[PDB]
Amino acid sequence: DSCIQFTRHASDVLLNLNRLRSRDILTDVVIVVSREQFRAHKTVLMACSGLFYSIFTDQLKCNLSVINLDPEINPEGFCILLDFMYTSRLNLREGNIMAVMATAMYLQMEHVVDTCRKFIKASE
Amino acid sequence: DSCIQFTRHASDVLLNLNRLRSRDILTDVVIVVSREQFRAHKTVLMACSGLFYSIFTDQLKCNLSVINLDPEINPEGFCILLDFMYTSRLNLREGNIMAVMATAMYLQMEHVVDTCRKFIKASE
Amino acid sequence: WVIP
Amino acid sequence: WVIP
Ligand SMILES: O=C1Cc2cc(Nc3ncnc(Cl)c3Cl)ccc2N1
Ligand SMILES: O=C1Cc2cc(Nc3ncnc(Cl)c3Cl)ccc2N1
Ligand SMILES: [Cl-]
Ligand SMILES: [Cl-]
Repeated sequence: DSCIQFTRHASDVLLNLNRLRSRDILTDVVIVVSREQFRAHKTVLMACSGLFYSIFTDQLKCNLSVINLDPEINPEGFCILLDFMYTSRLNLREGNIMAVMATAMYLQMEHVVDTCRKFIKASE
Repeated sequence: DSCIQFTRHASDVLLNLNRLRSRDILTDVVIVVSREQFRAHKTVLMACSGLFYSIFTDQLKCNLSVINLDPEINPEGFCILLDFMYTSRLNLREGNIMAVMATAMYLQMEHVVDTCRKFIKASE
Repeated sequence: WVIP
Repeated sequence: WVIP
């Protein structure tokens, strides 16, 4: 086509989706990770995660307002990945890298799994 | 903070939101523009438009499944702007620029209004 | 704005 | 990935 493109548009959209998440606006699901609860938008979760994409395209699960994750999932690892989904920024640290990588593998977030593998390999 | 950032994350999220829109997945509103109907995600519309942001933060309108736009709004202009919201690409042409600019002013999409003004000024 |  |  002969379209023009606004470079900062995708980043501006994601910034506003994060602002709606912070103010709890039009969030339509609560993700339960052991004792912890995280409110989010189903569309953003599907757009970022192979696991959520599979869950919310399922004819019965698409209508659930609560999703319970596997008890082995660490709430902090999930929180870090949820923040990444809404911001593009990953808070990866020596003390959380193992939990973040295991959570990213479970959530099917291949780019996160890739950088965790590289950061671990460098420390070996 | 000490976060790392994935450069293509925002663009990848927007690409997936557009794929969900094309397959009509988790769309929660129909925008009526005279005889034409457009299905979309309320969160994406709010993230892109000052008008939709105001409508869907309103305690009564947030629950509507149908929104009717002003009869002066051109369906093609709306279609072009909806495509822009989901892709960052604006199909701006001599034959549609006046309708696109008027629709962007109504929808409160200031960056689109800005480029339409500049393209018009250059042709004068 | 750019030419993509 | 980059340092933002
Ligand atoms: O590593 C990842 C990140 C990811 C996201 C999604 N999301 C979507 N993919 C295709 N079309 C659609 Cl419509 C969506 Cl929402 C699926 C798989 C994976 N894997
Ligand atoms: O030109 C534009 C594009 C636009 C988008 C929005 N959106 C939001 N702004 C602030 N926080 C939130 Cl939560 C959202 Cl969704 C509001 C005004 C405007 N004006
Ligand atoms: Cl990822
Ligand atoms: Cl805009």
